[PDB]
Amino acid sequence: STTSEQSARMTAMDNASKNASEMIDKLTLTFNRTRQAVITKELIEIISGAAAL
Amino acid sequence: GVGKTVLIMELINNVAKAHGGYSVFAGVGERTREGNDLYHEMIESGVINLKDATSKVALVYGQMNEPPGARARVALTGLTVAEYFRDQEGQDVLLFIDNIFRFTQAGSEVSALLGRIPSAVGYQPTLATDMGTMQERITTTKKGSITSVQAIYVPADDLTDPAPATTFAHLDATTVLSRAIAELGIYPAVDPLDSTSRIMDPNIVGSEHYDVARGVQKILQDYKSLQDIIAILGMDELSEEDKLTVSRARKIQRFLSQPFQVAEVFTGHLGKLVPLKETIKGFQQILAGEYDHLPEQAFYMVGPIEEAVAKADKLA
Amino acid sequence: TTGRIVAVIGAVVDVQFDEGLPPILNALEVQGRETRLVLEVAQHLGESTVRTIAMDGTEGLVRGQKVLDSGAPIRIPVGPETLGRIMNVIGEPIDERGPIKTKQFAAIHAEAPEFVEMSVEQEILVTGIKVVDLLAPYAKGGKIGLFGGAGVGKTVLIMELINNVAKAHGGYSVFAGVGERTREGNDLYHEMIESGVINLKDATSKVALVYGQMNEPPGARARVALTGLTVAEYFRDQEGQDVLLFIDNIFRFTQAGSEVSALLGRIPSAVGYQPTLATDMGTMQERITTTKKGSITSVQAIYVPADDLTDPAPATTFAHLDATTVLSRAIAELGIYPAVDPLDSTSRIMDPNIVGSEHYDVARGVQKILQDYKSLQDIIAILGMDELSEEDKLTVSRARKIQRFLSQPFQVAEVFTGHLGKLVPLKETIKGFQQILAGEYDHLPEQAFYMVGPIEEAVAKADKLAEEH
Amino acid sequence: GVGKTVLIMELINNVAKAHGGYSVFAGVGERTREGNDLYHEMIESGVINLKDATSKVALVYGQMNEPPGARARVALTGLTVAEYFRDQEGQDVLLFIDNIFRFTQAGSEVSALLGRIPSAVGYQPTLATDMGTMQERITTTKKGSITSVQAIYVPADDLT
Amino acid sequence: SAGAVRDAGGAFGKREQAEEERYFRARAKEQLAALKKHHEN
Amino acid sequence: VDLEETGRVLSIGDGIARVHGLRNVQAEEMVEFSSGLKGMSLNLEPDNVGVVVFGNDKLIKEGDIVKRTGAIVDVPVGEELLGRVVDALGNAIDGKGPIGSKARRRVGLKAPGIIPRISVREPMQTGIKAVDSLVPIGRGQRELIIGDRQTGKTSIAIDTIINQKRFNDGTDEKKKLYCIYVAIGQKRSTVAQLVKRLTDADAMKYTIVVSATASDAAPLQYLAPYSGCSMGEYFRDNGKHALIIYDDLSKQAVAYRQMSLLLRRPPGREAYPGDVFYLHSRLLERAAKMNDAFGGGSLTALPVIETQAGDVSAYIPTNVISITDGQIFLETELFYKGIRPAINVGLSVSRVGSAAQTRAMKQVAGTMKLELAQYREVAAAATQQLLSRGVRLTELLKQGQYSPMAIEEQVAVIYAGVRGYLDKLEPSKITKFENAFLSHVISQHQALLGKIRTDGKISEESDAKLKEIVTNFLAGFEA
Amino acid sequence: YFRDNGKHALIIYDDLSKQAVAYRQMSLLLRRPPGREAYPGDVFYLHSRLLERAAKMNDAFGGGSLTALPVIETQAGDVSAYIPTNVISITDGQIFLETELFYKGIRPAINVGLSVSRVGSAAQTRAM
Amino acid sequence: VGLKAPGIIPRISVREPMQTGIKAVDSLVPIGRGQRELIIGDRQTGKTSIAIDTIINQKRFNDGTDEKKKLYCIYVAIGQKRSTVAQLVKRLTDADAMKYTIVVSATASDAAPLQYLAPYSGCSMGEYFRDNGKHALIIYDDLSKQAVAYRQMSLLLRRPPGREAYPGDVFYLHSRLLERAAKMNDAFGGGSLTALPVIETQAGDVSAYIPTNVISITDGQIFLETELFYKGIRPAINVGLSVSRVGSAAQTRAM
Ligand SMILES: Nc1ncnc2c1ncn2[C@@H]1O[C@H](COP(=O)(O)OP(=O)(O)OP(=O)(O)O)[C@@H](O)[C@H]1O
Ligand SMILES: Nc1ncnc2c1ncn2[C@@H]1O[C@H](COP(=O)(O)OP(=O)(O)OP(=O)(O)O)[C@@H](O)[C@H]1O
Ligand SMILES: Nc1ncnc2c1ncn2[C@@H]1O[C@H](COP(=O)(O)OP(=O)(O)O)[C@@H](O)[C@H]1O
Ligand SMILES: Nc1ncnc2c1ncn2[C@@H]1O[C@H](COP(=O)(O)OP(=O)(O)O)[C@@H](O)[C@H]1O
Ligand SMILES: [Mg+2]
Ligand SMILES: [Mg+2]
Ligand SMILES: [Mg+2]
Ligand SMILES: [Mg+2]
Repeated sequence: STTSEQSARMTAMDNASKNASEMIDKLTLTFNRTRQAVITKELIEIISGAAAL
Repeated sequence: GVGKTVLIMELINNVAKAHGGYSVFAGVGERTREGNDLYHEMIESGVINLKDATSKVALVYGQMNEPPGARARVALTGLTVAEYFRDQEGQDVLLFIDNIFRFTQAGSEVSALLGRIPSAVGYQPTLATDMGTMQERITTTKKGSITSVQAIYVPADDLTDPAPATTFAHLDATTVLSRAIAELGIYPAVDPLDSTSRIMDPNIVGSEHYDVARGVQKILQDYKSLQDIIAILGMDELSEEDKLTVSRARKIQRFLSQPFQVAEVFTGHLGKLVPLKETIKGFQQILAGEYDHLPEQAFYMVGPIEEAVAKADKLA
Repeated sequence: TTGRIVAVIGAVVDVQFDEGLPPILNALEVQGRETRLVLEVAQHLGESTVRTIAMDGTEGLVRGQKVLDSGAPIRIPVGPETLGRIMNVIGEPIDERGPIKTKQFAAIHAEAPEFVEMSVEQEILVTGIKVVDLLAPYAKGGKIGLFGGAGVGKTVLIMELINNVAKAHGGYSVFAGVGERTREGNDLYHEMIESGVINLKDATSKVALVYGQMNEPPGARARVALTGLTVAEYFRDQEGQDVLLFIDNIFRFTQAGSEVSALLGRIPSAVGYQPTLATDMGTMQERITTTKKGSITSVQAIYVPADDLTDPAPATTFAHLDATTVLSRAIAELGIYPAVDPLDSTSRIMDPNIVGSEHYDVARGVQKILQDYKSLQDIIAILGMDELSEEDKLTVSRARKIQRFLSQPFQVAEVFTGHLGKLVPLKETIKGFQQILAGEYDHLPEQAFYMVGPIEEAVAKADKLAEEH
Repeated sequence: GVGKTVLIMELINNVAKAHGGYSVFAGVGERTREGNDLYHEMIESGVINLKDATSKVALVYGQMNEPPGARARVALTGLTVAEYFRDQEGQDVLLFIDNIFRFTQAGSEVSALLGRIPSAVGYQPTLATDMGTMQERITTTKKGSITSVQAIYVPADDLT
Repeated sequence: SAGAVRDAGGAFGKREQAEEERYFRARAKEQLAALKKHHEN
Repeated sequence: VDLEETGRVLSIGDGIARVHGLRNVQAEEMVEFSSGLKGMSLNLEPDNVGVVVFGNDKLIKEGDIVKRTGAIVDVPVGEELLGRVVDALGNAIDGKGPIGSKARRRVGLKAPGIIPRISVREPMQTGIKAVDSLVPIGRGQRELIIGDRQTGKTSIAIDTIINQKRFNDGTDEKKKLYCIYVAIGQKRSTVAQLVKRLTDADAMKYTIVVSATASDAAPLQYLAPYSGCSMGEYFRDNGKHALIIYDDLSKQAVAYRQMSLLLRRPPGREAYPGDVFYLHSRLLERAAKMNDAFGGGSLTALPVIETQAGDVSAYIPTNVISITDGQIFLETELFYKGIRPAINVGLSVSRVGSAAQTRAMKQVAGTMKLELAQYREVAAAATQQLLSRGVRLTELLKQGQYSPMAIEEQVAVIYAGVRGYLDKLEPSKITKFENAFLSHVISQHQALLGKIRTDGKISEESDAKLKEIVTNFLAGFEA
Repeated sequence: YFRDNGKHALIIYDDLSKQAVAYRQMSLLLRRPPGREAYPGDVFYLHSRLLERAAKMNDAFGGGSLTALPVIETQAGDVSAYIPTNVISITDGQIFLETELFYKGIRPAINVGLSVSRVGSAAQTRAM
Repeated sequence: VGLKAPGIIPRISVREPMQTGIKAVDSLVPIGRGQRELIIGDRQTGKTSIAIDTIINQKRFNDGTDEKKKLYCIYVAIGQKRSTVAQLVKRLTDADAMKYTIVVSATASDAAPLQYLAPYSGCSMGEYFRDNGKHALIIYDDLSKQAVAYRQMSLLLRRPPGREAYPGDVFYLHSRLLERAAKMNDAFGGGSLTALPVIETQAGDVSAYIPTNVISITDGQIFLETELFYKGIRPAINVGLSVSRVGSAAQTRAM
């Protein structure tokens, strides 16, 4: 029972780390898109402010 | 490409045919071939008669091939046609706009050239007032009545964008179409934890309609909360109470899907028109736990609850 | 000399002169008004014209309206006559007690104390708060900052310091209301009369009051901080005595600048702020300091928009402070008050040579176990408490007690909590956490340490809970 | 820590040895310290020779100590040296650019100083054209060719 | 960095704080019984 | 043509009239065009005057004659406005003739200073179980109703207004509270259903409605909240008490932005003006509790904010949160679950522990406050008392629309849940339990409810009487 | 020319992404108000008027046609970006290609779930 | 203040070690004379404490007779408060370090142009030692506040702004400053100027605009974490991320 339980933990934790890595890859791309959007948006506020003067 | 044009064609197919008064379609900044598809389809059905003078629909078009000034004012043109029937004649009109975003989108293009200081996300500063004066005209007065089903585009799947965000205030009922729901296969891809209505109230629809409706939205919310735990750990680490919540939620998600009459050509399945009373009974049985023994795919793309059980009997 | 108003756009007003052109920061009296209206000169536009900022409402002003130059900047009453009296940005009283019969006057704008005038005396200031005195203790004369988001407990914390320190302090004090709720100013005014700090019947007051609340225009809120510290500058320089300078809120000074920066003609900086955010804060903050002559122990409340400490306004202020008290919302929602972050509050005097090795080791020991507690919480999320080892279970048990033992019911916040207020001594605080880290109260429950005074009451509360159970 | 400069020197040597084509190293906006390190390593290896005229590299440096106007036009200077050996001598030339990000950064800085309204992520409106007009000159022709080994710093480890 | 799970305030954070509160609600009841027996005996 | 008093239009577009002349005009002064429309001179420049048009600017051509009113922008105020739907300027728009007002007050007056104010003593009953018990509102206080679209933000305001009937029908004059609803950017169909809902509940006879809809121009939407506040100040100063609902300040900021950007004023954060904090601060500060020397009355403010996707950390929301005393968060998660009103008990707070709840509610609410807090930690072995009790109490916090309860009635329904007469009962049956229980106590036990109001607390006799009612009602309910 | 004179023609814009950045350059140099990803307000109108010209003419107008195959480059498979969604809302179907399928050797790498063509389905052989 | 850095020929690889007197630094992240090593991290992580201890450590060499191993220090305070610099100068006086230390101070009260120039002024003072066969150390504390001062100056002059409202040539600001710090060969004097720039990261964000620029300029960096500080690791130098490419060669064989 121990050897069966230990192998299942190994497999369950392997899937957990692999599924977590899959979500990190998605969030990494979503982060980079939002990172660029904030840089672009905040810059347009400054240019609009300068142009208004 | 989530399914607004398919949805609005279905609503015209369902409601506009079974209606005494007139109808008005307004093609604002959308595909021109869809106008050709719609025009000939309405001649085929009979709602637009060429020989007789008994046409039930009035068409107005300023499509995406037109310049901004045209697309910015064509929404008002088709609006004025519907207002005549409301004010002078006093008829129940069915207005249809696709797409109302193109009115606001056209405004931003001319706004730049009109010499104005740009607002957030490059939009015009007069976004609320230009939409306000236009939208406020579309309403049921004391004499006449107008029912408007407006298709609304969402830039980059962002509901917080100024154009769609401002539109929410001018609506009695909303229908948010999610991409994630569409990509799963659930059509129509209407988000159940986002779409809302003002007439949804126990005083109007009834306590049975209300309690069942919020029961569906409750279990879907509980299912959405456990997605993080299922993704990392799994279904095995959830308790028996949670397992039942997930199983029913997936079946409720699939039973929300429905085959459309307009989608008969695309999908191949026959369209279904589920009555009001039978809709409530279907979900109520699933919530109480009368179809836990059945599989999930039996609920996928069916009309009433009877056909869901019939589809499960086919499988063995 | 006289000037005519040529343009009026919001708070900004342009005034043209014919010959006698006034310098920058000069007060301009607008003629033909019911109430007094001072305009401060900001820029010289050219062609004998200057751009000013209004210290009060600009409605009613007409083009070609007469405006007289005062000659000097905005000068206000200073001395013992300001004590027990509320006054405006421009110096006028607003407590319905007639004019302020002051002897000396003082301009709100002045050069900051030079490098040679700076002091280096770092003496500890015992507030009576467990979290402050242990982890981030304040210095007598140094500058104290109270960072916090919306409703985390800055105003309750500063009034608790006014309650504990100002009463025990023999010298004078100054409170500067800056862009905050007038309701709070009304409550603060009557509370000090009850406790007997501000005296009406006779002249024995120990607190001066300056107020420019959020009902006031941009120009008013941008200058009350200077008006407030100018009163404290008199009690520092002229009178050789210690002074306390309470401010709430100093964010509204920097905010007020951005509200008119666009109209003055500046290109907007990052996060919508003015480009002069560092220098406008610098010239203001550097004046609030302990010179060789006097000593101002300042306590500034700092608003943090959306709990965002990376925001320019709070971020720039960190450099100006000797001791910091960063309030957290996550800690506040647990029930821990004051919601002071034990792993985000530092002080210059936190040194084994300054406050002793027993103070330093225990304080750092609390921060070590609380930091390790966060690392275990990540492991607990997946495993659970039961699966952990005895060494890790012991770390969490002691840490959670230390988290709750940091909490303390204030005397000012009796109506909010319900419990009676406390005030723990310095040696009682140090001994309390020392015994918990050593492991002398492992048998006692964690609930007994929540919201108590010294370590004695934690044992006394454990008896009440034992009887009930 | 990965033998970058050694690989660069070998590609110079092997192309010159086998194909008989000279090389060019355009130092675009990197550390002047690194320019000193490479210069002496090339002398140590033998690709540069101070005694006789048997050198295989023509160095063209414009490092981060120089203004954005200079840094933006350094790649073109080194490119023009490589264009001689292609167009006049009919060789298979090897053009190194270290690194291409600094060419892009300098173009962004020059565009900003002129007062042109910036594009996405603070880059210049003329991002594609500035890169296009330089990279299109690096090609095979009837007379010869220019192969280019360009170092790339990906900002924030973001390929998008 | 450390303590990132509870800072996010997601399903894992709420289940983590609920787990801690459960465990120490049990240990609180055990320790209060220990104080009962120590006080009496 | 006198250039001092009158002036000619240079340019007109997007509701911004640049006027030549008007040399004697004041800042924020009203002006009349030749067509009949009214305006407001905000930008005073050397060569021209930037005037904003109240209403449709399309009648105004170039070279039109702009007259002067010779007064700062003001609106009529009094008791004649009660039961009348009006626009931002204070004109009637319900077809019930002109207003018979004999007084006018300026829109942009300063808020009461430090001396006129006094600590908040009197209670402001909303008639909502979740609000009055957990997040009590006092008179002369600013309580934010923040939340997402379609989360019952307006529903709180209507139930509060309808709850004032029991006070206004009574003989006591100081217990009254006159309401002032202000619509900013809402469509007329929403406001038309709103006024009828008040008319059906006999609520209009003590309520004013300042309607500034989306069809109306941006200057009217900008002005409407200040006009309504001035109408509330009439009561505040002259003894009486008043309530005002800004619905909503988010759409005002959009209108104020549009107006400002078309006046060529530079954009700021998210294209908003630099002083959008000053916009809402000076409006809300006017809401206060006046002392007996000045009058004794007060003005209670209930501002509304719409958050995008539950983002309370956004620009305009964070500004209003810092201004107001307390806030009431309405989350969409609780809304879709069925918990209506969807008031998040953890995040929502009210900075006032005065006589707002009264002694009766303070006893029952105090114990409910702790048990729900204990529940919320466990919700996320022999310990199902805390878990069950919390779920039972959460069901009692539900409340149907247009059914505001008295303070004594709310104590009765909580008493059953707190003492543990719903523990063995099923969670789904609590809605039917409370419906039948509330109807039962109101129908027969009027003396019990009356004695709780008279004594102001749950007495030993009333506690024993309540025990006999709930225990017998429970046994009857179950089979 | 072919479309109007009763002849069928195909056109391939490779690619409209690189056209959009070119038109963005012109607009940013014109100092026009930028929006999403610094693109001007009429980047939709740019591609809309182009693609609409691709149509099927009836027998009355020659009986010709113009078929359009515009190309778009997505960054990291982000089909929800600004420019892709604009071109998706113009065209009568999409053919999405994945890096995952292409890397494995499954070529042509076509995402069957996302790729659709309902208009072209009607114009298909009965054998297929 | 405005001078171009040394070219390719005058320079040479870094050889002589620059002893900070800190175990974690001198062993794992060794610095050399002429190198540019960034001291980066959040507020209250001990950035300035690395610099101050480095200055105090030079007393051992400067009291000795060996001229080659001496090192003249320079501390450039930018946008700090005067009471902090007063405390700082006291500490150097107590340790008998001031006798070989210059203290350039552009505090918060000072105008923006002075904060902009202070590093370049301090650098030019250090260049004198470099061009006379002697060795100098310079600490820019901190370059983050210089960028804010330079931003204020450029914005008020109506120069076109770039990312995060900083001017177009914000990268060039720190590049031309840091490039001047170098190691001269024997033929050009033999001296050196060692730079220790300081950057304040917001919430541990190393990929922010100004930090990313200065990280890409310097020869290495010393990352300091708030997590490591409170755990007990003081100085809180993250060994994993902190590196020194140039100074590994400039290190005693004993170490
Ligand atoms: N307590 C409740 N019980 C049942 N239904 C409710 C309740 N509260 C609100 N609703 C329903 O929710 C709908 C939306 O409420 P409401 O309009 O007050 O929210 P809102 O935030 O003001 O929305 P918006 O401002 O977008 O109009 C109403 O039409 C109503 O039918
Ligand atoms: N090696 C160390 N051992 C013990 N304490 C230290 C050590 N280094 C620094 N500290 C302490 O950490 C605190 C912060 O140090 P320091 O001011 O150098 O950090 P900083 O990041 O420069 O701060 P700021 O950025 O706010 O100026 C000081 O109170 C100091 O006593
Ligand atoms: N009810 C539905 N059933 C099946 N597929 C659908 C349905 N509605 C939409 N779709 C799919 O979505 C695609 C685009 O639909 P459309 O209405 O044109 O979206 P949009 O209006 O966003 O452009 C169709 O080609 C179809 O495959
Ligand atoms: N020491 C404390 N004890 C209990 N509650 C507190 C304490 N400090 C603040 N609070 C809570 O926070 C609110 C007051 O916060 P406040 O001081 O106004 O914060 P801020 O000034 O940052 O807005 C009160 O409603 C109270 O419940
Ligand atoms: Mg469509
Ligand atoms: Mg406060
Ligand atoms: Mg509403
Ligand atoms: Mg420092």
